[PDB]
Amino acid sequence: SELDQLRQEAEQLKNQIRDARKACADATLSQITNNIDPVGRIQMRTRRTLRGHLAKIYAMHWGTDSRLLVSASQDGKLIIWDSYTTNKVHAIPLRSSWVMTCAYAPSGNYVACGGLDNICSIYNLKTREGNVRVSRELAGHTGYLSCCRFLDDNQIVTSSGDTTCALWDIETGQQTTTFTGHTGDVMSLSLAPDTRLFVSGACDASAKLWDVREGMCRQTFTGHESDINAICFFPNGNAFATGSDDATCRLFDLRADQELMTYSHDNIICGITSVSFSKSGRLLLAGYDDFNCNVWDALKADRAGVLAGHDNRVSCLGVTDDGMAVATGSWDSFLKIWN
Amino acid sequence: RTRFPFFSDVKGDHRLVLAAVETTVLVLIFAVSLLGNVCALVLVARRRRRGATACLVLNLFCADLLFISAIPLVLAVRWTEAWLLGPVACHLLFYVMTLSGSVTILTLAAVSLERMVCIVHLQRGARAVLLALIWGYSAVAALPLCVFFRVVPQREISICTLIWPTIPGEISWDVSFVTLNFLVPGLVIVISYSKILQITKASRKRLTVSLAYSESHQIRVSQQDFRLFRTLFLLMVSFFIMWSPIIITILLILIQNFKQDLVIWPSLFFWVVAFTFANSALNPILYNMTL
Amino acid sequence: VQLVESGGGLVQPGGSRKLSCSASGFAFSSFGMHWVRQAPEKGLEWVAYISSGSGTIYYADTVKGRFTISRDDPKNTLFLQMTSLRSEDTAMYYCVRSIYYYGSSPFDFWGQGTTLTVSDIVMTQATSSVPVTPGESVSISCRSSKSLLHSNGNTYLYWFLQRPGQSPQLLIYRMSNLASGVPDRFSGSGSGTAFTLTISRLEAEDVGVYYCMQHLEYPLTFGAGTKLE
Amino acid sequence: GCTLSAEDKAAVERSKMIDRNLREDGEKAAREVKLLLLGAGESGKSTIVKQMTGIVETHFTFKDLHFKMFDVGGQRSERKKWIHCFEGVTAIIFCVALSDYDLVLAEDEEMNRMHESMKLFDSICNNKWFTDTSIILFLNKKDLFEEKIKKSPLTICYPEYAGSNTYEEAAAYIQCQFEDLNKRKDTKEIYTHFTCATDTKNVQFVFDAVTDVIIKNNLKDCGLF
Amino acid sequence: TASIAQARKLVEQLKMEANIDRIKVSKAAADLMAYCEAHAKEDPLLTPVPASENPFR
Ligand SMILES: CCCCCCCCC[C@H](O)CCCCCCCC(=O)O
Repeated sequence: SELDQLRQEAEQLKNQIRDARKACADATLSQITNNIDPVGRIQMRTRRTLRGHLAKIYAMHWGTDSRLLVSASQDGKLIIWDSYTTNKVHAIPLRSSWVMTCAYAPSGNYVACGGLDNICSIYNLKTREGNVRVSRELAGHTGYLSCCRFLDDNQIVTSSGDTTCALWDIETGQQTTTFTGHTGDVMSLSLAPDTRLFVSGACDASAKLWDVREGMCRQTFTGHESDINAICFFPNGNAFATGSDDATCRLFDLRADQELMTYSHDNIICGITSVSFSKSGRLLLAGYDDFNCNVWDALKADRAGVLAGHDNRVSCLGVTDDGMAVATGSWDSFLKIWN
Repeated sequence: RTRFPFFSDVKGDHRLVLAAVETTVLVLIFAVSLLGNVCALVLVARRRRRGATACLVLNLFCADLLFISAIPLVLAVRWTEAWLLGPVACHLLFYVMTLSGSVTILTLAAVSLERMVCIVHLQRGARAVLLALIWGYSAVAALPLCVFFRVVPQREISICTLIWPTIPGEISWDVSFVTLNFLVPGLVIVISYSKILQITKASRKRLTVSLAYSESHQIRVSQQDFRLFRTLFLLMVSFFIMWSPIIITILLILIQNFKQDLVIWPSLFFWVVAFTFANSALNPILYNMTL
Repeated sequence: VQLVESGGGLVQPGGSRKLSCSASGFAFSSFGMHWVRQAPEKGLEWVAYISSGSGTIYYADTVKGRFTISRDDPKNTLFLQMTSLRSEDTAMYYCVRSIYYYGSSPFDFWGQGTTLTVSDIVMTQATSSVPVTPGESVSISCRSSKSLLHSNGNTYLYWFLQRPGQSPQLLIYRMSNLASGVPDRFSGSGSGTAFTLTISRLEAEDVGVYYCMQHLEYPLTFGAGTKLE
Repeated sequence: GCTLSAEDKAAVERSKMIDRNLREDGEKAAREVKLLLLGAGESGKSTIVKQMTGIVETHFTFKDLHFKMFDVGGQRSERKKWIHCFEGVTAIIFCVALSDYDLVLAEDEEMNRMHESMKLFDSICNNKWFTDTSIILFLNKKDLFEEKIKKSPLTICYPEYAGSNTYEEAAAYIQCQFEDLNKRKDTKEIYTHFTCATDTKNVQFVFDAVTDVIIKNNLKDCGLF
Repeated sequence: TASIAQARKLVEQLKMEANIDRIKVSKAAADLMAYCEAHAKEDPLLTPVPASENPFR
């Protein structure tokens, strides 16, 4: 009887949450921003093509100088790219060819990679010996490590496939904080510009906003109907961008605690692999399993552009911190710097 | 003294209806070969995402284009009894035809050798130095076919015949041209496809001993070993049935030197060549099967 | 990181001599290597250069065709074969490490020295010696033949510092950056053909001779050397 | 090539040397055979890897052919999210147990765990990534099945079975039941094998089946098939 | 055994999620619109700026 009473209390509390969310809604985003000028047509050309990978490309990350790149591929290679001149600054052989994420440190001193061995390895780019060597391997996850992101300094947050996220301490090597509350595999992370709050999206069709200092979840957003593969912040750090396997993007919000926009098309049945914004937060670029990328117009619903230079699944996206380029990686082992 | 004409008909048997049938045959061959070969070229170019022998085949698809682009000259000549064309065309028409023929044969042999070596020395689990070399042998070997053509009136009709200052090499060149552009290529193709078949049947007999096949699965493989042997046989005998005829007529033209007879009929040579131009339309089929 | 070099000594003119440098402490196979000699007249001037892939070799347009430079990666040893030694080829030789990618330090580590005795854009310093005062800042000037600012934005001017009885040490590369282990008191500026180096608090270890260098194009040319005492 | 500074020339040379190293290492890795090894609980994967924390790669060599066996048994997560990693392996080595027609799952005492194994086989050979990868089905523990079938009829697992309960034909029936789950009989082939706990021909069988797979892939890409 | 503890933890998490203040959606929409209007001139992808400042041309 107590278990059923507690379940009924949880159900009525969820109903109260739904009523509160419905009460704080006046008019959707499609109504207030109806009279703004359209973006029109956005055309991009492939300025550079970065060749050298010999397998499917699963991750990439831009440097904070908006010129250096890192990319991870299944052939056991982590390659640092010079976007301007196509030169290869570094080529790092991973101890594990099963890599599904990579991050580049904001200070540029470090890179990270993770995958199917449940361990996040960190490499020191600027050493006195001239080579790149492993500085620390972080172990402690039981499910596959699906995303990693460096914080401001000497700290990394990793989301894995065992429904738990972890904030580590690279100086020591143990989980400073553990975030729990997901009932499915966590596939994507995103960090606020102020780097105090972060967001994890999971296969439970849910996205949770955690607190790094406290270590406890603040808000939970639902509404999707399948697994979640991509997540991103708005440039002001007060909105979402969730990409799911049911061919829909959604724009949540942290203060209103309610979904705002749905970016969908009847001609699209494939899932979404990566999602990112532009510098101003007006263009939302989303990768697809339809072998191309779509440039949606936020604050509206109509499409704005198509980036169809690839002949396989687009697995990763990225917009420079400056905002002058959009790199794109796919399973045909080519990066393309659009502009 | 009695020079043998090449492309010239007295037309004393029929009132130009033979000309009509030659023209319709040649025009249909040219149209079908052009369309088929260009379509095969574009589709094979389209799937250049991987490798697998996608380079040497384009060479063949281009050589057939050279054949079918050299066809309209003889198409026009068959209407004009004599070689009314400029006495520089004969220096160039037969040279380009022989060049295209020798490169088509050589690229067939090279494709076969590439396939055999790929299968034998397992690929997963040299070309532009070869394309240049086969295009290089043909130009130097077919060279005596562009300088020894002298247009001479035979009667008064110009015949664009072939003669040899070196009567000694009339036998030595043809013997070397036939042996190293039809004998070497043929043996290479035969041994390569025989080795492929041997490997396929040696692999299969090693599993059936190990009981890797049940019933109703041993009757799908025999439906696929027969289908392979029926594809490696259509390739090995189309080479010897389309390029054999042109080679044969060269030998009889040479042996006409000592025969001093009429072994070659007036229109025999044109028909053999018309048959060979069909081979430029057959190649975008056999070497593009199962697409 | 340590480069130990040998092969010097008294040699009669017209002979031959091999200078050998052994590297121990870094991946020598990925570093281009230079050779810089300094006569007792306190003048640094570049000699040769070999790249990382054992290609793209350069020589100064004074001794070209007489010296050869080679590297051995399995043994991690750099050889310089010297033939027809003239009377003007007596100097102390240093082996210099170098690495080139986006944002590296191409003259970070120098050798130890080898005394050998026998029996084009120009870089000009302002003065030869400057009086010092620890209370005030110290400014050193340098000028070049033409502008060192390339079209890609880099201004290939370097700054060195040779203490007495020691090897030169990199301080500033590309006239606006700072090396590893160098205190942040040093700063560099300039524009076009004229550059300057500023030191805030001169100390006991800040005395010595300061040298300019350009890496815009070969041959690399040093300055006269300002002597802070 | 002419408006590059000296440092930019050296940077481009470094990039080219890195490209050469990548090409060499990538030619080294296309000569190794990768085999994704699957199974179910207590199938017999341990004895298979013996007689011949995430993924556990294994390396071995047989007659100048290098193999890599990517066991993923210990990783409990959604297969839908990392099974496309292995899209591109030469063959799949699927191990099941013949003596599993009388045992039951610990979580639920029904479906005799063999219909559970068949569920995984159906889910793996009908995937949208493995439409062109062969399978090497190992039917493990054939010696214990001989005594188990002499006491208990096989109809316990199969209501529709109709035949005498001897080993030589019950094994054929179970082989046929596993092979009938294939929906693309032309693109991919299943190389079934009856192995014991003390059998020494399993690695040789893997070698023969994988040379066959490679030959068929070559004939397929050359156009002859 | 531990299931009731998990249910209690879930109820506590929902209770703490039920004590969060919320602003009306019009305010959030206005803030996003103002932010997008404030950075419309410094977005290279949004406005196709001339190749004078482009570093990839
Ligand atoms: C298969 C062989 C190479 C391809 C042949 C292409 C078909 C048409 C071109 C023929 O080469 C006829 C041209 C004149 C006769 C030359 C030989 C005359 C002699 O010396 O007896």
